[PDB]
Amino acid sequence: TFENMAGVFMLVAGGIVAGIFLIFIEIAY
Amino acid sequence: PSAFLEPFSASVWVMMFVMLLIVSAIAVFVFEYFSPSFTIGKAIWLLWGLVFNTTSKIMVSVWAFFAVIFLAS
Repeated sequence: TFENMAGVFMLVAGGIVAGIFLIFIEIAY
Repeated sequence: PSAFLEPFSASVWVMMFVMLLIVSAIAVFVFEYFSPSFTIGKAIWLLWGLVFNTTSKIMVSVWAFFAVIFLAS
């Protein structure tokens, strides 16, 4: 739509990606 | 008007409708990917139990932040 929706979508996507990556590296280590 | 649609809420309804679907699909995929049972029988149940009041549960718990952000929005 505009800046707000794109920003919140990017923020939540980045948070989810960071969480899953942290879990994956914790499991691998 | 209609129910649970654009007139009721989310006047845009062009980005969040697919956003929820894609994030739910990603969560379902990673629930089975981070298993060390039933994909739609357990991952979706956990998602719908966390939106409201092993390591797979811990990693799916991150999606509660997205759930509460969506509820606030």
